[PDB]
Amino acid sequence: MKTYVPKQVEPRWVLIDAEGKTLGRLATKIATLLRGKHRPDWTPNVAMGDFVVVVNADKIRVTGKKLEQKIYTRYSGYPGGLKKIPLEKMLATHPERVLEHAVKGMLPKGPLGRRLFKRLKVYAGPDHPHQAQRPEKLEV
Amino acid sequence: RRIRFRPPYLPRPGRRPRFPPP
Amino acid sequence: MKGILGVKVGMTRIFRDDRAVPVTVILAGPCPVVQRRTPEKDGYTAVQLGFLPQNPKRVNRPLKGHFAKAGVEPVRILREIRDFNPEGDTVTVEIFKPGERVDVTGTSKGRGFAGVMKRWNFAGGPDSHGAHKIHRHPGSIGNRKTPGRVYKGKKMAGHYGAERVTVMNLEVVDVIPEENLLLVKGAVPGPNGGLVIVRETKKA
Amino acid sequence: SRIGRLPIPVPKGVSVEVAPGRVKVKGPKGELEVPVSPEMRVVVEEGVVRVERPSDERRHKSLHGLTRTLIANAVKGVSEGYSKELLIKGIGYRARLVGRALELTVGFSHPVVVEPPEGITFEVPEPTRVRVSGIDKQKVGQVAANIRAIRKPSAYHEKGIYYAGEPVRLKPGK
Amino acid sequence: MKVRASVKRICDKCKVIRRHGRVYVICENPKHKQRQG
RNA sequence: UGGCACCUCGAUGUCGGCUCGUCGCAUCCUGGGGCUGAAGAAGGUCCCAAGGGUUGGGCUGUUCGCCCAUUAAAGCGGCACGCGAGCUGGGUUCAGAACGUCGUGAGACAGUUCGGUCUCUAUCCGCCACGGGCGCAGGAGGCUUGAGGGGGGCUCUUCCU
RNA sequence: AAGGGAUAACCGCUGAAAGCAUCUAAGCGGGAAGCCCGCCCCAAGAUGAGGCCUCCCACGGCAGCCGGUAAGGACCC
Ligand SMILES: [Mg+2]
Ligand SMILES: [Mg+2]
Ligand SMILES: [Mg+2]
Ligand SMILES: [Mg+2]
Ligand SMILES: [Mg+2]
Ligand SMILES: [Mg+2]
Ligand SMILES: [Mg+2]
Ligand SMILES: [Mg+2]
Ligand SMILES: [Mg+2]
Ligand SMILES: [Mg+2]
Ligand SMILES: [Mg+2]
Ligand SMILES: [Mg+2]
Ligand SMILES: [Mg+2]
Ligand SMILES: [Mg+2]
Ligand SMILES: [Mg+2]
Ligand SMILES: [Mg+2]
Ligand SMILES: [Mg+2]
Ligand SMILES: [Mg+2]
Ligand SMILES: [Mg+2]
Ligand SMILES: [Mg+2]
Ligand SMILES: [Mg+2]
Ligand SMILES: [Mg+2]
Ligand SMILES: [Mg+2]
Ligand SMILES: [Mg+2]
Ligand SMILES: [Mg+2]
Ligand SMILES: [Mg+2]
Ligand SMILES: [Mg+2]
Ligand SMILES: [Mg+2]
Ligand SMILES: [Mg+2]
Ligand SMILES: [Mg+2]
Ligand SMILES: [Mg+2]
Ligand SMILES: [Mg+2]
Ligand SMILES: [Mg+2]
Ligand SMILES: [Mg+2]
Ligand SMILES: [Mg+2]
Ligand SMILES: [Mg+2]
Ligand SMILES: [Mg+2]
Ligand SMILES: [Mg+2]
Ligand SMILES: [Mg+2]
Ligand SMILES: [Mg+2]
Ligand SMILES: [Mg+2]
Ligand SMILES: [Mg+2]
Ligand SMILES: [Mg+2]
Ligand SMILES: [Mg+2]
Ligand SMILES: [Mg+2]
Ligand SMILES: [Mg+2]
Ligand SMILES: [Mg+2]
Ligand SMILES: [Mg+2]
Ligand SMILES: [Mg+2]
Ligand SMILES: [Mg+2]
Ligand SMILES: [Mg+2]
Ligand SMILES: [Mg+2]
Ligand SMILES: [Mg+2]
Ligand SMILES: [Mg+2]
Ligand SMILES: [Mg+2]
Ligand SMILES: [Mg+2]
Ligand SMILES: [Mg+2]
Ligand SMILES: [Mg+2]
Ligand SMILES: [Mg+2]
Ligand SMILES: [Mg+2]
Ligand SMILES: [Mg+2]
Ligand SMILES: [Mg+2]
Ligand SMILES: [Mg+2]
Ligand SMILES: [Mg+2]
Ligand SMILES: [Mg+2]
Ligand SMILES: [Mg+2]
Ligand SMILES: [Mg+2]
Ligand SMILES: [Mg+2]
Ligand SMILES: [Mg+2]
Ligand SMILES: [Mg+2]
Ligand SMILES: [Mg+2]
Ligand SMILES: [Mg+2]
Ligand SMILES: [Mg+2]
Ligand SMILES: [Mg+2]
Ligand SMILES: [Mg+2]
Ligand SMILES: [Mg+2]
Ligand SMILES: [Mg+2]
Ligand SMILES: [Mg+2]
Ligand SMILES: [Mg+2]
Ligand SMILES: [Mg+2]
Ligand SMILES: [Mg+2]
Ligand SMILES: [Mg+2]
Ligand SMILES: [Mg+2]
Ligand SMILES: [Mg+2]
Ligand SMILES: [Mg+2]
Ligand SMILES: [Mg+2]
Ligand SMILES: [Mg+2]
Ligand SMILES: [Mg+2]
Ligand SMILES: [Mg+2]
Ligand SMILES: [Mg+2]
Ligand SMILES: [Mg+2]
Ligand SMILES: [Mg+2]
Ligand SMILES: [Mg+2]
Ligand SMILES: [Mg+2]
Ligand SMILES: [Mg+2]
Ligand SMILES: [Mg+2]
Ligand SMILES: [Mg+2]
Ligand SMILES: [Mg+2]
Ligand SMILES: [Zn+2]
Repeated sequence: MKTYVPKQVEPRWVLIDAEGKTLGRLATKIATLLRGKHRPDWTPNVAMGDFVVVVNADKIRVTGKKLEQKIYTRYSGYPGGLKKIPLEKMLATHPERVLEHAVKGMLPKGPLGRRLFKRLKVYAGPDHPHQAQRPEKLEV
Repeated sequence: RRIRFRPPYLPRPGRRPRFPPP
Repeated sequence: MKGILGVKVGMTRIFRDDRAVPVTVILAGPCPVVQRRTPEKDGYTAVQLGFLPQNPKRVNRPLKGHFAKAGVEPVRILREIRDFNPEGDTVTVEIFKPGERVDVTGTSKGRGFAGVMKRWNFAGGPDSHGAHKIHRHPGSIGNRKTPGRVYKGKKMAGHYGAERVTVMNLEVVDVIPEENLLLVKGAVPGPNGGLVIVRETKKA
Repeated sequence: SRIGRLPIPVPKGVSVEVAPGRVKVKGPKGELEVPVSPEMRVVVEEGVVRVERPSDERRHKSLHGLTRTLIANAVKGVSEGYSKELLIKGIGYRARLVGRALELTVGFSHPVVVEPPEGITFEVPEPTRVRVSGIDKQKVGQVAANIRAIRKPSAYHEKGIYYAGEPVRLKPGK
Repeated sequence: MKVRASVKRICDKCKVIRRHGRVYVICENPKHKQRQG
């Protein structure tokens, strides 16, 4: 008897209020939703997980002195091209990047991991455009 | 900046070509 | 934050208070407004200006239509000035007054595939004392095994010129509205005949 | 030994209503909101406000006293009012009032004009005495500090902006 | 300000303060003002 | 400066210069400070700071150093003591010659001296430029937002006060 | 450059634990040629491939192919 593999499945759209949630710990959950690993029919080689919409990212939360000390870093390829941008500033300029960059790092590398990232739709502020998909609210 | 004078290990090229072989 | 399209015509100098004033002359007006950009509609604010008249026999239908909608006869060139909303539906050189100071963009003269010396004022080689065929060569480009590679942006021979250059804080010396002439003091990118943009200056 | 435990006398008639995270103190000189730890309990008894720490843990003992004084101060401020006086010593140096604002003359190639912030009143009795008057203790000592900084007291000469009751301590010059 | 890996009192009036995760020593005599480093 | 002898002796070209730089900061200058046996001006010493700057000439292969004239300053170091498929080739490895010295001798020297062959063609990565292709769910002609990058970042003299 | 903003060392306001004192534990100021922005240039292969304006349009036979067009485009000069 050979292991079960799903035929193509229509993916569930789930929605999550990020407000006040502990950044990183929200982040791990979103990944599992993303990979599909909450589903009993999980298959490692195909995009069979959820689409996660997060809202109120600006209002992510964080322990210790990370606001002032956690530094996101970008390398340009040029001499002297390391950019160090601290979490405070990041939220202050592209708040949605904070959760995004957290989640990214906790998905697999590779083509599929990259596709899974594309299924994460993160927003600043209460509202999001995917009314069409009628996303199911999750409390995590 | 090294003081102990650094002798070359190699001879400055070069002498002669093994021309031809045929 | 006004601005205007125009073509560069040339240089002379004038005399003002017993001084020679090198000037470039620019034919600026008249530039009809042909689209406005609005924050509601566009996300920001600027005028699309037209400039120089065009033979409607050469104006393809998608373009003819854009002009049409803006109730404006065909123009050779369309360029936006950013964050500028003129009251009128036509911008002319009148918006500059002698003594104002402005910035001018234009496209620099192409120099084609330029060596390291013309491009980057490298020092080239000796021309004697033993120099072997390296008299305009760039020299070393690297280190050794560390880092074993070349920097991005290492200055090198390549194309040079025929680029956007904006030259800043030039003095308007005179404006001649009877002829659409702008006399800016000093020198502006591009060949006589080039197209230029004249904006109110940012340096204060 | 204890500041948080001492109670705060509230003269007639200043109001002291309490909300979580702040206490609001109104009086004859106006009002002042006092931001206060959620951890402390501010207690309103008859013509007395009292403050209570949840434990004898270090953080709390510290939060305790600070809290009292802040409310205590707010009280005194909206009633009596708060002030600091600045003396100006040095020969050519003198200050006069320009409209609402303070103009200082202190040896520079120019006067220094100083704006009253919201809630501050400058008063120049003599020309070598300036008074920073306000309802906010903290704000007053601030503006005071600022003005003083415009020309600190010299280390060699009795000269520059002084605090009333500031010791002239100088040192030798040769 | 003296800067050292041994900051201590110098006179009876000296006072060790710990300020923003550093150990200073403030005092009425300016010569005695120290930071640790 | 050494110790060790681990890749490399079916080759990792080595001093110095030139050219091009890039980085560290234990900062020479310029910005900002504390203390001063800081009156002033000037200066000592320490802290913060690597953005930019950091001259021309005599000697010598020299690096280094000394010196002349300046200067805000004339910083120190890393990059195979950066850079010979980039140049040089003055120096230090060959063959010639000589001096001093040593050896009976042939010869020798971490001595001196004059002379002495430095290799048109870039596969790949990297770099500077420029296109071709496809894509950006209809095809088109214009005009643009700027995510993200890169460039730039020096300083003096005088006068007023 | 100006200018805005956040900082370094440093200086502070208010202030307990510690009845005094304390720039700090709560909070708030001031503060560098440096940092962010601002200036100039590149830039939607930004495959996260954005936006605005205008043009063409439902063409024949069996998310496919073929043929003639549309707006346009290329070729050639
Ligand atoms: Mg779950
Ligand atoms: Mg499997
Ligand atoms: Mg945003
Ligand atoms: Mg793996
Ligand atoms: Mg142009
Ligand atoms: Mg040409
Ligand atoms: Mg060249
Ligand atoms: Mg040039
Ligand atoms: Mg030249
Ligand atoms: Mg030269
Ligand atoms: Mg030359
Ligand atoms: Mg020569
Ligand atoms: Mg040669
Ligand atoms: Mg030649
Ligand atoms: Mg490498
Ligand atoms: Mg070109
Ligand atoms: Mg005239
Ligand atoms: Mg010309
Ligand atoms: Mg009462
Ligand atoms: Mg009780
Ligand atoms: Mg000692
Ligand atoms: Mg003692
Ligand atoms: Mg003290
Ligand atoms: Mg050894
Ligand atoms: Mg070995
Ligand atoms: Mg060995
Ligand atoms: Mg070895
Ligand atoms: Mg070997
Ligand atoms: Mg071999
Ligand atoms: Mg080999
Ligand atoms: Mg070999
Ligand atoms: Mg090699
Ligand atoms: Mg080699
Ligand atoms: Mg170097
Ligand atoms: Mg450096
Ligand atoms: Mg340092
Ligand atoms: Mg200095
Ligand atoms: Mg000093
Ligand atoms: Mg002095
Ligand atoms: Mg003295
Ligand atoms: Mg003196
Ligand atoms: Mg010090
Ligand atoms: Mg110090
Ligand atoms: Mg520097
Ligand atoms: Mg440097
Ligand atoms: Mg010389
Ligand atoms: Mg001579
Ligand atoms: Mg020399
Ligand atoms: Mg010579
Ligand atoms: Mg010699
Ligand atoms: Mg020497
Ligand atoms: Mg000096
Ligand atoms: Mg020199
Ligand atoms: Mg080498
Ligand atoms: Mg070196
Ligand atoms: Mg070398
Ligand atoms: Mg070399
Ligand atoms: Mg060579
Ligand atoms: Mg060499
Ligand atoms: Mg090489
Ligand atoms: Mg090589
Ligand atoms: Mg070369
Ligand atoms: Mg010789
Ligand atoms: Mg030789
Ligand atoms: Mg020989
Ligand atoms: Mg001889
Ligand atoms: Mg002899
Ligand atoms: Mg001998
Ligand atoms: Mg003998
Ligand atoms: Mg003999
Ligand atoms: Mg031998
Ligand atoms: Mg000869
Ligand atoms: Mg020789
Ligand atoms: Mg060679
Ligand atoms: Mg040769
Ligand atoms: Mg070839
Ligand atoms: Mg090739
Ligand atoms: Mg390769
Ligand atoms: Mg292309
Ligand atoms: Mg193409
Ligand atoms: Mg065109
Ligand atoms: Mg937009
Ligand atoms: Mg940008
Ligand atoms: Mg990219
Ligand atoms: Mg600034
Ligand atoms: Mg500020
Ligand atoms: Mg105090
Ligand atoms: Mg005590
Ligand atoms: Mg604090
Ligand atoms: Mg502040
Ligand atoms: Mg502060
Ligand atoms: Mg202050
Ligand atoms: Mg500057
Ligand atoms: Mg573009
Ligand atoms: Mg552009
Ligand atoms: Mg595009
Ligand atoms: Mg990307
Ligand atoms: Mg597009
Ligand atoms: Zn002391």
